[PDB]
Amino acid sequence: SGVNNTKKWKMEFDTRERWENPLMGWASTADPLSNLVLTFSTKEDAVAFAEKNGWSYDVEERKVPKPKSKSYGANFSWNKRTRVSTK
Amino acid sequence: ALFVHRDTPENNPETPFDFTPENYKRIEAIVKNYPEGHKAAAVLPVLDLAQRQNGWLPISAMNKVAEILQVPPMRVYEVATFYTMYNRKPVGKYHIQVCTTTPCMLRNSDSILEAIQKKLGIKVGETTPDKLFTLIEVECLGACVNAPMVQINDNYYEDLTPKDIEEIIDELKAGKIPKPGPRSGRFSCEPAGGLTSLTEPPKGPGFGVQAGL
Amino acid sequence: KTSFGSLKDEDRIFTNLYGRHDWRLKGAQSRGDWYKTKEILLKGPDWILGEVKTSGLRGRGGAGFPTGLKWSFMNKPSDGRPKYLVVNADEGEPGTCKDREIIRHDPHKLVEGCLVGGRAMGARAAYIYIRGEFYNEASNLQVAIREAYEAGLIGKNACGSGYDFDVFVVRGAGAYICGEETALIESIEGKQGKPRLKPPFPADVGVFGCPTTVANVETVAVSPTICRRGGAWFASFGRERNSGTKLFNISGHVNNPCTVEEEMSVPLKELIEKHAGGVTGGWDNLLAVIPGGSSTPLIPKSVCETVLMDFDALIQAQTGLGTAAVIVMDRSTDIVKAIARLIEFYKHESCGQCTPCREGVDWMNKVMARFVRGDARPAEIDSLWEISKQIEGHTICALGDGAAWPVQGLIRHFRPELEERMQQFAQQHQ
Ligand SMILES: Cc1cc2nc3c(=O)[nH]c(=O)nc-3n(C[C@H](O)[C@H](O)[C@H](O)COP(=O)(O)O)c2cc1C
Ligand code: SF4
Ligand code: FES
Repeated sequence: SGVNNTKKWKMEFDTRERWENPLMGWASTADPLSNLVLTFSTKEDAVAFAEKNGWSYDVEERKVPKPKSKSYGANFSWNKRTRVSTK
Repeated sequence: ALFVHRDTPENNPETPFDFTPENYKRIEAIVKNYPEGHKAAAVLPVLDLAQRQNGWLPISAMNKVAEILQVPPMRVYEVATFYTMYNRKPVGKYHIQVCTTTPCMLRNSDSILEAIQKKLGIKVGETTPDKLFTLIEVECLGACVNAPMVQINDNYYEDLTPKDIEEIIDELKAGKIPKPGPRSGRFSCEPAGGLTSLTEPPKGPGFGVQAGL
Repeated sequence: KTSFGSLKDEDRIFTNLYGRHDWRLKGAQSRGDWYKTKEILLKGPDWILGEVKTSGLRGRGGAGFPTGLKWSFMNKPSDGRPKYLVVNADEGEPGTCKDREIIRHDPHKLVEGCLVGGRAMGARAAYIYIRGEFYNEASNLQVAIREAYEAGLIGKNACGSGYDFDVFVVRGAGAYICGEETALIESIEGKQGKPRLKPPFPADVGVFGCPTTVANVETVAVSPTICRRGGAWFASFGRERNSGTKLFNISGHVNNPCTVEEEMSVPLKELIEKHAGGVTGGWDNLLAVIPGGSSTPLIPKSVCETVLMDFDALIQAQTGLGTAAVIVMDRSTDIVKAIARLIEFYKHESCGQCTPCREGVDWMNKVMARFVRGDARPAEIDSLWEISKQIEGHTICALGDGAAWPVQGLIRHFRPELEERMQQFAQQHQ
């Protein structure tokens, strides 16, 4: 339920091939950016960093939970379906 | 003592249960005490009625209550396991319930529980092989000034001594149904050795009524 | 006044407390019940709430809220939902058996109280919730209610006032927690007896989600008399803010355990000696008293010498009036075991809904069981004190508080006894 990992903007790159090492079965790669993840305060900072480095990019808008209407009393409604059958 | 059900040949969904036609008439009266649209309020009395007819509640009896009142079986299962008066396994003809909370303990409810076990030969929580008695300890029964006391089925037997509760059990074996109430000499909760109050004849209608009425 | 007690029979309300007169309607009417009830109903809810407020009456169920103000929460315009009075006859507090006598010996006082009380709140019906073990008392009450219906005292045109009122008896199924007011409502609705959080408050969202007031049997049963004899008459008994008479249960180690009606603010020592026949073995054989049922902390003999039995005085003694269930323990009692058995009671009665009481009361029970044997270290006493303070004030309902207070009373007043038992166990097992 924690939301502290949804504060900052992240930049990551497209995933590329990983294959099994013949000797051990370990996961091998030839992608130097496979682990590179950058952190930004705003999408504007992220976009500015991407542009000056020549990277084509996709921006995804921030998803925020919409405000909910919560009422403990609706659990016991006289005539509404919100009446709970157990606690 | 478990709160999970396992099917057995004697307790499973195909165990036979059904309300008698007379008991169905009582259910209507029960269901009509609550507002229309809130029939689930009748689960406790209807479930208790099933136990009064059958002596206890097999899972089939719980399913029937859920079916009649149109509530999920789980909600009936929750009620049956929450309240301690519902017997989810068979009990004996006479369910002996000894109170052992502190006020009764202070007045030697231990000697009562000991006497019953010695007479019946069983331990707490057990049923006799003849299946006439089941013995359990219970919390305060609301008769503390009449301690030590027991409840057998629907009746309170009060102010007990080891002699008193052995006569009560002997009467139950003999088939006689003993009278409930204190066995010490007083009739209810009045102090022993004579009333310290309410000795004068009571005032009649209108006594002390204020002006204006 | 300076001295309270020696209540006279004329001033007793529950005049058939011992069942030595007829409890059925004819007896009740000849004792002054159901008298000028129509006149009271036609004075209106505001007048009734006036007399209850003036009387200084406070809830007799244990919490002791001022009844007049509490009942006035329902005196508001209707919004469409029906309004209900729920009468609490669960009577679960150990040492408390006062409501049992009203139901079976003075049932018509309760029925009239429901009608008069229900009128003040604009209620359409009263649901009397009686604990399932009180089967014979419930049947007595049911017979009394039939008589009132047959006489036209309740139901359509109750007493001829033009007010329609119903009285229903619903039985419990064995659960001390169902005496808590919101857990009582949840039980009537057919769920597990688990208390609700507040808000909403029952006067806004109650039984079936409708405006409701939960009132104790004794509180409701005295309302007809207060309206007849006046609030000024009731307020003339007891100390200020502690008015009226009160039913007392005296059990434990007394010569004559009994239920008696006595003035509020009566000295505790006088009550035990005048009515209960004195402490077994003499007043000097006293060890401790639980003054208001198992939930109230115990007080030792020294405090009992002068403490008065009313709400304010017992709060000064670091306990509470509670239900006025006096449980007496003499010097032969194993005090640690006695309190341990009460924690075992709360462990068996916790509804399990909320963490501090589900886990904490069970935790306190295991510690107390070791304290009885002395199988502990003194550092665990302050641990137990801190555990109890983590339960109190952090639970949904007051059962958690009721489990922590008896523990605190033991530690507060009998810490040396706990330490002696621990010291002795170590020697035998060193
Ligand atoms: C665990 C628990 C058990 C209770 N049992 C009862 C009871 O048996 N009878 C009662 O009147 N109040 C009982 N109460 C108190 C009620 O919640 C409530 O305060 C009372 O019914 C209010 O009525 P009154 O203002 O007339 O006292 C209990 C409270 C708790 C927390
Ligand atoms: S304090 Fe105990 S009885 Fe009260 S709601 Fe929490 S778990 Fe249930
Ligand atoms: S302690 Fe046994 S009836 Fe109350």
